[PDB]
Amino acid sequence: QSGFRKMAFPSGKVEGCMVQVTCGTTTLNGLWLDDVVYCPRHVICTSEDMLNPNYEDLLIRKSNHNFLVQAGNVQLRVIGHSMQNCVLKLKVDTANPKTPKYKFVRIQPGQTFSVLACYNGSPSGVYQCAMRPNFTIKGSFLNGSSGSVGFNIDYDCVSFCYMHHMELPTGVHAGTDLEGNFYGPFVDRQTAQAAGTDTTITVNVLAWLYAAVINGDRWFLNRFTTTLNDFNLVAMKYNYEPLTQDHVDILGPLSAQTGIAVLDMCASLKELLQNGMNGRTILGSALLEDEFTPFDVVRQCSG
Amino acid sequence: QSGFRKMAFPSGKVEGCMVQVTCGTTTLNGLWLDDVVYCPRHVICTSEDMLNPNYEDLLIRKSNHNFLVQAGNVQLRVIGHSMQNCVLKLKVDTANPKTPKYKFVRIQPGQTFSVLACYNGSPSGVYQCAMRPNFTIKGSFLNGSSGSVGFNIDYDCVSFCYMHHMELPTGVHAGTDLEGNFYGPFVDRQTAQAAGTDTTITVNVLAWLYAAVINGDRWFLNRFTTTLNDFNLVAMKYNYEPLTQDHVDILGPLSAQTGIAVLDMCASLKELLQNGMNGRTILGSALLEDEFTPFDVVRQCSG
Ligand SMILES: *C(=N)[C@H](C[C@@H]1CCNC1=O)NC(=O)[C@@H]1[C@@H]2[C@H](CN1C(=O)[C@@H](NC(=O)C(F)(F)F)C(C)(C)C)C2(C)C
Ligand SMILES: *C(=N)[C@H](C[C@@H]1CCNC1=O)NC(=O)[C@@H]1[C@@H]2[C@H](CN1C(=O)[C@@H](NC(=O)C(F)(F)F)C(C)(C)C)C2(C)C
Repeated sequence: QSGFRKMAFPSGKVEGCMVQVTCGTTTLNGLWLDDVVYCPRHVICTSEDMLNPNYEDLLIRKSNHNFLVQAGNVQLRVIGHSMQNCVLKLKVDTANPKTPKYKFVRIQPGQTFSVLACYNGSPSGVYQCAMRPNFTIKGSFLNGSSGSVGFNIDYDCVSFCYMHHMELPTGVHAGTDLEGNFYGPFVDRQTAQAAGTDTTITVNVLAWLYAAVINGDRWFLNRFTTTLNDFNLVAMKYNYEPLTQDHVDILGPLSAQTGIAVLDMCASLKELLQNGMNGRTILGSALLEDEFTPFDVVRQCSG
Repeated sequence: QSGFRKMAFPSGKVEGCMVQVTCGTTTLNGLWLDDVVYCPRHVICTSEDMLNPNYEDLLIRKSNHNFLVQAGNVQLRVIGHSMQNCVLKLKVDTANPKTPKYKFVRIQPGQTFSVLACYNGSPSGVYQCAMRPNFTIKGSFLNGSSGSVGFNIDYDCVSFCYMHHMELPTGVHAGTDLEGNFYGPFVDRQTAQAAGTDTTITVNVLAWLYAAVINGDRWFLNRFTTTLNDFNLVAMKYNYEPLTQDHVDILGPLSAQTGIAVLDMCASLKELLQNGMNGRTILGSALLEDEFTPFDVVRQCSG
């Protein structure tokens, strides 16, 4: 409302990195940077292996010739392979001439990133996601989507933070950083696993209330202030993450761009949690939105 | 197969086309396809020209060298110019080597597309939009955003459908097709203009209810049916667009897939409007979503 919506990074730099990886009858997406392809290690599994894989043993059994990597029409010859945690690394005969400036970063719950959904190494769609407090993401992922990556771009530098591995029974998604470390208490085995009970990202809700004010949505503002302690007692009651002093400092700018003190805005949110929204919406939403970071609000508004 | 998200097309093919166009102190974006840069003609207005510009009189006073066109840090030499409706076409000395397979299409209200928001010829972010029934879009556009484009990329062809020109007093946006013809009764003049009252895109709400069913949710169905006439008589009391026999025909495939007759889903929507969601959500929304088309739903849930 008044010009504020979920925005993904332009995906071009990542599009030029997606490849298809095939091991026997198992196909998924790979990330091609320089002369290495990164993909989920579960590509080395047949359907039955996935039910209870011995990744050490399945990798000893494989050779370079067991991996087919396709970049558009061109087969890349695999000349080496290794595992790092839950990602397979395939050394190829050819460095990606579209490799962007990049790094691998591991993000914290509450942080947002752009997902390039891919199938058969072909980019399909882009959308914004937040790492939930329970380490899941609310993605849109079908069969063959594994190896799709999540990223942020700063100037010309792509920061890769997510590689897609699996779908939990609630329909939410679990994955790794690009070093193959899982976000959350999940394993790359087709076995009964479940998302923990989710919590709301308090600092992101406050950020979005700041976005509402900057966009002229002020009905929820009030004369009242509060303390972290009273507010955190409300937060806890309503399955909201504790608000930390560090969260307040991060919101500092917006507290000035709007001249409303975080603990002043905390009074609005407490009131909204206690008394609800009263038929009114905020930036077009009837729900309190927690998938915009303070950075995201500034990026989109002040940017 | 439970996750559903507003998903944009991967933007790489359009990113390679975005340039900066400057005339005097006025800078905005251009679309560089082969040896032509397409941009809003209002780049040739000064501060003084905004209320009642005569574009024919402003343009005839310009030389090729008055147009500064920048592709990254490379200056493109303008060797020609013409005006077509509200678009300027700048002939440059260099065909864009990144030109994708493209066409120009004029869309109807209800149609969706991806927007690549740009500033100074630099892509900023990508989001999904729909042409509203009142010929506006609910975009997120700031100063310098004019000449940002809307597109689809069904089947490796980029279809350019929108070029951004202006913001209306309610915060909605107005622009042209790539032939420079405005969507709606708008003019590229800082004259008192206002969006017509807007309506909800009924065929799209129904598509998204079909999406909810495909992804395993049916709580909102009921034992009733409706005539098309009775559906429209109720829906228009909630500011919904009339549903046409064309709309019913368009929903046929989604009807067939789910086993829910179009007019039975219509009966469900009539009850949804009457009752609200009673604390429930549909694909994570507390509101009825109208910016997914029947075609978008088949894209994301299947192909
Ligand atoms: C990668 N190509 C897919 C992506 C999945 C498929 C549908 N939606 C997605 O996001 N990854 C998998 O199929 C992984 C893979 C085996 C099983 N699996 C799952 O995602 C399964 N989920 C789980 O087993 C659970 F619940 F533990 F998360 C499935 C039931 C097929 C959705 C491996 C190795 C974990
Ligand atoms: C292109 N760079 C901008 C994009 C605008 C700026 C703010 N948000 C946007 O979408 N285009 C313009 O500034 C156009 C341009 C003169 C004025 N204008 C407007 O968008 C203005 N609005 C209108 O005149 C109105 F209400 F009629 F739509 C403005 C008040 C600056 C928002 C011209 C030639 C229309």
